[PDB]
Amino acid sequence: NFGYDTVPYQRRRSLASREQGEIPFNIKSPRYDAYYRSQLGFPQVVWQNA
Amino acid sequence: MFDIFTRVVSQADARGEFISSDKLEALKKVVAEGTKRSDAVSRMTNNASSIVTNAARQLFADQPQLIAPGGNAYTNRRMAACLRDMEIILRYVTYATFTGDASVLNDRCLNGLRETYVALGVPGASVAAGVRAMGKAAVAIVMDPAGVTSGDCSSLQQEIELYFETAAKAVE
Amino acid sequence: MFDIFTRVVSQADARGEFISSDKLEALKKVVAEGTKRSDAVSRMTNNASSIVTNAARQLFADQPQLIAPGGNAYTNRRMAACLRDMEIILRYVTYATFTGDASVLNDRCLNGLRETYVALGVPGASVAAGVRAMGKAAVAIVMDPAGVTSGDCSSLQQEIELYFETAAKAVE
Amino acid sequence: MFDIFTRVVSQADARGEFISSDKLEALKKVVAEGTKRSDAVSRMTNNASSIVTNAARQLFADQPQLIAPGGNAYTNRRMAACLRDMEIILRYVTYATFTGDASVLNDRCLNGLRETYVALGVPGASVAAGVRAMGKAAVAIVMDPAGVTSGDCSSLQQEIELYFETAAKAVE
Amino acid sequence: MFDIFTRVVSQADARGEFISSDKLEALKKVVAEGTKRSDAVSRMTNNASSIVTNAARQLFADQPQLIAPGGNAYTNRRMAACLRDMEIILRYVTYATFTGDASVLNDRCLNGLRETYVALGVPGASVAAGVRAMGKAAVAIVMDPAGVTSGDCSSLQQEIELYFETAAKAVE
Amino acid sequence: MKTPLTEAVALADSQGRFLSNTELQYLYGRLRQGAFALEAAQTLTAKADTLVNGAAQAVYSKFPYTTSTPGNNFAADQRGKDKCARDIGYYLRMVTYCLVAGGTGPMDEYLIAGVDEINRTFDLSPSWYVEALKHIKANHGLTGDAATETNNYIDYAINALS
Amino acid sequence: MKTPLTEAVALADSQGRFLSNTELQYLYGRLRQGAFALEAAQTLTAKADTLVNGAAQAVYSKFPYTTSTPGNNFAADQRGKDKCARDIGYYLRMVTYCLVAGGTGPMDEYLIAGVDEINRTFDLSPSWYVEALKHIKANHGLTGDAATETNNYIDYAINALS
Amino acid sequence: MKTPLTEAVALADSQGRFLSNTELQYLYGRLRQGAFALEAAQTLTAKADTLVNGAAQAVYSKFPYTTSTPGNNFAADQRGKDKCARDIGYYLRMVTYCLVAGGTGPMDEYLIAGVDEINRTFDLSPSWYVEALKHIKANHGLTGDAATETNNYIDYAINALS
Amino acid sequence: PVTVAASRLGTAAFDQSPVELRANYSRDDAQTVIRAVYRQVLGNDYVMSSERLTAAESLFTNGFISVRDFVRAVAQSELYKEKFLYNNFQTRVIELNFKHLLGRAPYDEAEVIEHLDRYQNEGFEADINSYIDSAEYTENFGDNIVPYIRSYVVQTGHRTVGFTRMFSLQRGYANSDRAQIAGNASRLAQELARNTTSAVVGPSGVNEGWAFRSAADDYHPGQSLGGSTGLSADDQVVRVEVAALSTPRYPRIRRSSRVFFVPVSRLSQKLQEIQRMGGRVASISPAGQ
Ligand SMILES: CCC1=C(C)/C(=C/C2=NC(=C\c3[nH]c(/C=C4\NC(=O)[C@H](C)[C@H]4CC)c(C)c3CCC(=O)O)/C(CCC(=O)O)=C2C)NC1=O
Ligand SMILES: CCC1=C(C)/C(=C/C2=NC(=C\c3[nH]c(/C=C4\NC(=O)[C@H](C)[C@H]4CC)c(C)c3CCC(=O)O)/C(CCC(=O)O)=C2C)NC1=O
Ligand SMILES: CCC1=C(C)/C(=C/C2=NC(=C\c3[nH]c(/C=C4\NC(=O)[C@H](C)[C@H]4CC)c(C)c3CCC(=O)O)/C(CCC(=O)O)=C2C)NC1=O
Ligand SMILES: CCC1=C(C)/C(=C/C2=NC(=C\c3[nH]c(/C=C4\NC(=O)[C@H](C)[C@H]4CC)c(C)c3CCC(=O)O)/C(CCC(=O)O)=C2C)NC1=O
Ligand SMILES: CCC1=C(C)/C(=C/C2=NC(=C\c3[nH]c(/C=C4\NC(=O)[C@H](C)[C@H]4CC)c(C)c3CCC(=O)O)/C(CCC(=O)O)=C2C)NC1=O
Ligand SMILES: CCC1=C(C)/C(=C/C2=NC(=C\c3[nH]c(/C=C4\NC(=O)[C@H](C)[C@H]4CC)c(C)c3CCC(=O)O)/C(CCC(=O)O)=C2C)NC1=O
Ligand SMILES: CCC1=C(C)/C(=C/C2=NC(=C\c3[nH]c(/C=C4\NC(=O)[C@H](C)[C@H]4CC)c(C)c3CCC(=O)O)/C(CCC(=O)O)=C2C)NC1=O
Ligand SMILES: CCC1=C(C)/C(=C/C2=NC(=C\c3[nH]c(/C=C4\NC(=O)[C@H](C)[C@H]4CC)c(C)c3CCC(=O)O)/C(CCC(=O)O)=C2C)NC1=O
Ligand SMILES: CCC1=C(C)/C(=C/C2=NC(=C\c3[nH]c(/C=C4\NC(=O)[C@H](C)[C@H]4CC)c(C)c3CCC(=O)O)/C(CCC(=O)O)=C2C)NC1=O
Ligand SMILES: CCC1=C(C)/C(=C/C2=NC(=C\c3[nH]c(/C=C4\NC(=O)[C@H](C)[C@H]4CC)c(C)c3CCC(=O)O)/C(CCC(=O)O)=C2C)NC1=O
Ligand SMILES: CCC1=C(C)/C(=C/C2=NC(=C\c3[nH]c(/C=C4\NC(=O)[C@H](C)[C@H]4CC)c(C)c3CCC(=O)O)/C(CCC(=O)O)=C2C)NC1=O
Repeated sequence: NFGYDTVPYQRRRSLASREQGEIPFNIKSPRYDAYYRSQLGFPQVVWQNA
Repeated sequence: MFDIFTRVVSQADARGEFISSDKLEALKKVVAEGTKRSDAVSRMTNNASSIVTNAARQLFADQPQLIAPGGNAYTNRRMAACLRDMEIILRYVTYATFTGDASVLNDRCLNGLRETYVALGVPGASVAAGVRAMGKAAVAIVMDPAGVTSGDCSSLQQEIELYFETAAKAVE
Repeated sequence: MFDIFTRVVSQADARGEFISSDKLEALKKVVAEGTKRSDAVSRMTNNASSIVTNAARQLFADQPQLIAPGGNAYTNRRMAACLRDMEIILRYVTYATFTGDASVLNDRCLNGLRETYVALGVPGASVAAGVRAMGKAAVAIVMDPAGVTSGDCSSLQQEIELYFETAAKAVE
Repeated sequence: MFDIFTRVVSQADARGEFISSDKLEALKKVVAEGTKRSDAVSRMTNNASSIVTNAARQLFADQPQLIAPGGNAYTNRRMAACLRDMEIILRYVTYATFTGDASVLNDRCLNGLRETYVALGVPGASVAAGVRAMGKAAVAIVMDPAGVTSGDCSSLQQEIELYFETAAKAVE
Repeated sequence: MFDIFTRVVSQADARGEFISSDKLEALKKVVAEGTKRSDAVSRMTNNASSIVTNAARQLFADQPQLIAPGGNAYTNRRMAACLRDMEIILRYVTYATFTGDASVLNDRCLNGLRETYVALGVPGASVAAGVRAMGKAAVAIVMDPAGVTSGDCSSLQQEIELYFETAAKAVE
Repeated sequence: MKTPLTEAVALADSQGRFLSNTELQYLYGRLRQGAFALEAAQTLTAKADTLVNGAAQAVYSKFPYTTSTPGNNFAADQRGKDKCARDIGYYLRMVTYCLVAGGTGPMDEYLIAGVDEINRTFDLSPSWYVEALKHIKANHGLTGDAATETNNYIDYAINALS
Repeated sequence: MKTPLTEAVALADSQGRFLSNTELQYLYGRLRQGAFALEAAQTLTAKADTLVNGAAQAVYSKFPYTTSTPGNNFAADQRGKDKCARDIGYYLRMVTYCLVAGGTGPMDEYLIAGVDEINRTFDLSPSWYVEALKHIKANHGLTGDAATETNNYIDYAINALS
Repeated sequence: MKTPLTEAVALADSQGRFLSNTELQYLYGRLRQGAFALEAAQTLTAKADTLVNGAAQAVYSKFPYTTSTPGNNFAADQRGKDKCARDIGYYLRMVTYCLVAGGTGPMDEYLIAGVDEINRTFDLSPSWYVEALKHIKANHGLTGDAATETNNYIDYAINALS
Repeated sequence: PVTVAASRLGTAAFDQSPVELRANYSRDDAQTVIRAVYRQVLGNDYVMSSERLTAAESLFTNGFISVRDFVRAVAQSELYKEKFLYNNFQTRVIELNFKHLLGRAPYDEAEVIEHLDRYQNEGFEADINSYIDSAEYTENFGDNIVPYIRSYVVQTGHRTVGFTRMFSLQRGYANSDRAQIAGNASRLAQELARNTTSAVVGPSGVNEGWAFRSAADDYHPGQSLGGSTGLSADDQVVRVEVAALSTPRYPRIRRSSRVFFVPVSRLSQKLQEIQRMGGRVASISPAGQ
């Protein structure tokens, strides 16, 4: 699909004439998980609710 | 990549001075005839695929050894490869006359056309004659007006003629 | 350059040991059939030029596009060039079957036959078919005895057949 | 890639005519001896790895400078690389005698064997002598029947001998 | 071709200005040690041929596969070719340390040493080790004074060491 | 290049293994095919001129308009008839090579790679060669394993053609 | 690139011999030349601006017409004076390189190869630069072996110039 | 590569002619030579170890000093004896190749091209191998055309060696 | 005088000793030397009898005019201009005159100025005279011997360069010098002014990667910058060149012949990948480290 010289890409994200084809991978996969968020303690809430 | 505006920019940056007034008058002439660039590119892109078939027609009426078995254009796969080669050659001619600079055609065909054609065993003579006949047919469909408002087009004729001879001496 | 004796010498020098006895028995068989090498080389060198004309005859009855104008063998100069190519090809076949080793034909034709034929635009298919027909005619004149004392000649038939197929896959 | 059937097909397509009857008789002979191709390939693939060790045995009894430090086959990594080279060489010999055409061995070893061996500093003499001894041992295990129904096998002997000499003059 | 004086001239002409005073002081140091350039060139040109034989001695004690039949330095003709290669390599080292600039050695050996050695099949490893041992022996005969008036020679030692490493990474 | 020996070699190359017994069975199957495929190619080469001649005449009677209207694909004059008969002769020769090679490789490489593309750019119709191959497979008149192996190759060309 | 070390190397290259003792004497002669040539190049570089300025003014007084008539070679306006003074400065810089290189090679390669040809196609006169070099060799005012070695280089440029 | 068949081929190549009857006579002469040359090479290969052993011992008795003085060419210790015996074995093997090839080509290419040059740069003496070949040509003890053809090759090596 | 893989380099056909014209040559010996002069000066181009110049040739067959002057006569001839001066580029004509008359490839840019400068100053008739009236000419073959390729022997005065530049100049024995892969373009004139040499390739069949030619736009130097710092592998790197890549097709492969730079550790896998593309290997030379 790419070869020697070709930069990779998302192959066939949006099928033609689809309004919403596909989610791009750079958003869909972050570089943390749902697990290192717990190690850092990043969901300290701003307490906007209640 | 390189447009004639960017050609003037690269000359003026290699000199490193501001652009001369007469060169800007030449660019004023260019933007005055940009609609004729549009006229020509539209005309030959309208008829491009039929031009490719007619060029292969004259080539295969001329040299029957290519159709003959053992010939380089003999097989169905290689025949589609031939029409692929001619179609993308005419495509880069249309790119060059749309840009106005031969740098696109040179930098994306001059490099490896001769190389692939000697490495595969492709006879460069047939491609040279075919791109010459294709260029003659392209000038034939570009120059004659069919319901088009009249004007002079000799500079464009010279331009695509130069582009097709650069293609012809590219493949040889 | 390389003879089958010198082939055995070069093998025995690359090993750097004395020659094996069974290889010397093979060479005794070779010098026993050297008169049949003489018989065959004399027979086909007797008829060589007529073989060249008959090979060009079958080639030009087969592919009339070569004689046809615009063809590669069309012009009188190029026609003499064709007969030159076939004559020196059969000459190197006679050299190889006289020496007994294909190294002469390989080292003086394999190198640039394909190269000249793709560089000029020569269709290698016609030369391959022509050297195949020339080899068939050469086996035809070699094998049948005309007032010649009888014997087996299958090894020689295999040898010149191999030489002509090396020529055929040389030009392709 | 190229089989002897496909060899005949490619000749008949380069000529572009139907296949001759005598060539089809030769192919009838080939399919008559296909079981002997099976016999030979099975026999030497049965003993192949021990043949590789015995070839390295005679090579390392012959040339102790390779085992000697500073030699090219000295290190453990390079020793495994040596046995890798010989094993895949015998593997492509088995491929060629299974297919019947030397095109597999040529097109997948002739190209870069000499190239890697001059680029690395590998002495091509040792690989040439080793593939010669390996070919002698391969003929030795193929030809002698052990509980096998009797028959002639001289054509197969000639075939694998030719394959091993093409390997030997491949590496040189 | 290029001397260190002409090196300074070519730098000062590429800048296009007059030569700096400190560079002229460096040239005053150079002409102060020109007699030591004479001392070293005379010393190693006195012993040059024996150095070539001792380098071939250590090479052929080290790698007996070269003397071994099938080796690249095996034959008498190729052995004389080896001694020719080493002699002219040491000759260009003497040229470079006489001139003071490596441009002579580079421009008359760097270009085609690697090229000939990969094209012939010459193992570049043996020539690299041989020119390294030859350079060690050359420093050994240059540095030690035998009835010579004493002085420091570390800059010359660095210079011929650099010249021999440029030769070593030339052939590789 | 669909040859069961070479496909077996390509498989064992991709595995990186030596020759297995699967390949020995593959060779057995290839010999079993060839033992009638060669004689079938022989009688096809004997019949070939009458086959292509009847096939061309049958396609001309099958569609009268290609003889009728002046066009560039169609056989208005005799040169188009020559090119048409050359094409069906090419087809039958590919069938013979496909038979003698033991697989669809000569067919695949020499026809199937770009046939619909040249039919598109020349405005040909593949159904002409479809009904031509139907006339050939009706005309060869053979029996046995060789007949249906050839018929299998012919309808493979038909299916890939349409 | 007339450098006695490199000329010796080119000689021994053409002979194919190792370094001979003739080349050792050649190196001795080059050191003997350089031992005053470097100091002479130093004082020339010190004097160079006054040298080219006096040489330009002396050539302008030497021929009044090049200042007088409007022409393309001549210095009618000040740009021609700039190009003229650039040329004599080029000349004196070549003299310094010629001195420091030990031979006529910088002079030869950088001036002598096509000087009369550009004088022909530009309609210059070499006698202008001749009398300029005469003023320079009168103006440097040195003594000793270095003075006459420089004077030898200067009259070599004069002889090859005319 | 002095082989009368290949020399005939090189001649007819230089002439550009086909095979002439001179070459047929050349082939006849080569067969006439080989018809005893092969059997002579056979008995030489049978005798070869005793030949090189007696030749080495005879050269050692022929000059006692190469055994005596410690030197680099000479056989002071046993490694020099090994290299010496390797050299005479090389010589006799070249003689056998020279015999079986029908010409002096294996001798020429493999010895004669640079033998005196390596004898010069290693300070060997060719007379050692001369008297070695004299002992070999005295020791082979053959009769007939094969004996004198081998003797001709041996004294050719002697003449080109000295 | 190569004798190892002499088959591979194509110089095995040029093995023979040069031809020498005797003091009283016969008519047939004359004709052999004339055929040798025609073959060497026109570069194995065969000649028709209408372009045979039999008149100038008969004067040579007398002996009043020397062999070297006959070489001058064929180079002064109009056919040599029409075959070589006329179709080729003038720098390429200088390149051809180095092979045809001196017998070797040019060594630097100084010789191509000297002959271009001479062409503009005095003409092709004078330029040819300057090739033949040379010390480098007269040493190797004074009056009697034909020109012949001397580049394969060091000859006490070859720079390294001419050995490898000659294989760009001539291919094989069968190849006619008018007729090469590049055709009109000059191989060496790119190589001269950068002072660089391309890898030696042998001619076809014996080597099947002959098809590879370096692109004019892309230099692809041999060393590749740092023993592969950027390729990030510990082992040394070799240059690899492929001839064709035809299996991959048009959308996958833009140009058939390319140069790869690989470490030896990944060499085996890339070679297998090239063979999977059906590509045959031209040259492989050690690159760096
Ligand atoms: C692609 C959809 C599209 C088209 C076709 C287009 C055409 C176009 N061609 C034009 C002018 C023109 N075009 C031409 C070109 C030609 N006349 C000739 O006689 C030659 C045969 C031919 C040149 C090959 C000339 C001569 C003029 C008028 C004067 C001039 O500008 O040179 C103009 C300027 C005013 C006009 O004439 O309408 C337009 C808009 N614009 C578009 O957006
Ligand atoms: C050039 C002038 C010239 C010729 C012709 C020549 C021929 C020649 N061919 C000979 C033998 C022979 N030559 C042949 C060869 C053949 N017989 C066949 O049936 C095949 C058709 C053909 C091989 C292609 C055979 C079979 C023998 C005898 C037994 C043998 O040696 O194989 C012999 C040995 C004794 C004899 O039969 O006379 C001579 C002298 N010598 C010469 O100087
Ligand atoms: C891999 C599992 C497997 C094996 C072994 C196999 C073997 C095999 N070898 C056979 C024939 C044969 N195979 C040979 C081969 C040989 N005989 C010799 O004397 C030579 C030493 C040797 C050749 C190197 C011969 C001569 C025949 C019988 C006649 C012939 O077909 O040539 C046959 C035909 C009938 C028979 O003899 O059984 C079979 C089935 N088939 C298989 O599926
Ligand atoms: C070729 C015929 C010839 C020779 C030999 C020659 C030699 C020579 N070497 C000299 C100086 C010298 N040469 C050396 C060089 C060395 N001393 C060492 O300790 C090192 C081992 C060696 C450098 C590799 C030194 C150190 C001096 C004196 C101080 C100096 O100039 O560095 C001098 C200056 C005065 C003198 O010492 O005699 C001469 C003339 N001139 C000639 O025409
Ligand atoms: C080995 C397999 C193979 C095949 C089959 C093949 C076919 C083939 N048929 C072609 C054209 C053609 N084919 C036809 C055929 C027809 N028009 C008719 O009346 C008939 C219905 C039909 C007969 C089948 C015509 C008329 C042309 C030329 C189109 C035109 O003249 O512009 C062309 C274009 C080149 C040319 O002839 O002029 C190819 C490549 N090539 C191959 O390599
Ligand atoms: C490193 C050695 C070197 C030298 C010497 C050199 C000289 C040189 N002087 C030139 C022109 C010139 N030279 C002059 C000089 C003069 N007219 C006068 O009034 C004076 C008498 C004389 C002052 C010497 C003039 C006026 C031009 C420009 C000619 C014109 O304007 O058309 C040109 C032509 C290019 C140009 O300036 O516009 C060159 C190349 N080039 C070199 O590379
Ligand atoms: C195929 C033909 C062929 C021959 C003949 C040949 C000879 C040959 N003998 C050599 C050395 C030698 N040759 C000798 C020989 C002798 N000193 C003695 O005591 C004896 C009188 C004499 C025995 C003949 C010695 C001692 C050396 C090594 C010189 C030394 O040790 O430095 C060398 C230098 C490389 C080396 O061994 O170490 C070569 C190339 N090479 C060839 O390719
Ligand atoms: C002036 C600069 C210059 C250099 C350096 C040069 C080298 C050069 N070395 C060569 C050969 C050679 N070089 C060697 C080298 C060796 N033997 C080995 O096995 C070792 C690895 C190494 C020992 C030192 C050998 C054996 C040959 C002959 C190769 C052959 O016969 O093909 C050749 C081939 C021509 C010949 O046969 O003599 C050239 C042109 N040429 C030049 O113009
Ligand atoms: C000693 C080994 C050797 C060989 C074999 C060789 C071949 C060779 N064949 C050539 C030409 C040729 N070869 C042919 C061949 C053919 N005509 C066709 O169309 C057919 C496909 C084939 C008929 C047999 C033709 C027409 C030319 C002339 C090409 C041209 O005019 O450009 C040329 C170009 C030079 C010339 O014009 O004569 C060479 C050098 N040269 C050698 O040195
Ligand atoms: C974007 C710029 C660009 C161009 C122009 C290009 C050309 C190109 N043309 C090719 C083949 C081809 N080109 C031809 C050409 C011809 N048939 C003949 O016989 C005639 C002489 C000529 C008819 C026009 C043929 C037959 C092939 C297939 C060669 C083969 O099968 O090996 C190939 C080999 C790959 C393939 O099989 O498709 C490339 C890469 N590639 C590029 O990236
Ligand atoms: C499928 C076809 C194919 C072949 C045949 C092939 C060979 C091949 N052999 C290699 C190495 C080698 N080959 C040898 C060979 C030997 N050792 C010696 O000294 C003897 C002369 C010989 C013993 C048999 C050695 C030692 C190496 C390792 C070289 C090194 O470490 O640089 C390498 C370098 C990569 C590695 O380190 O493994 C390749 C790519 N590659 C392929 O893709």
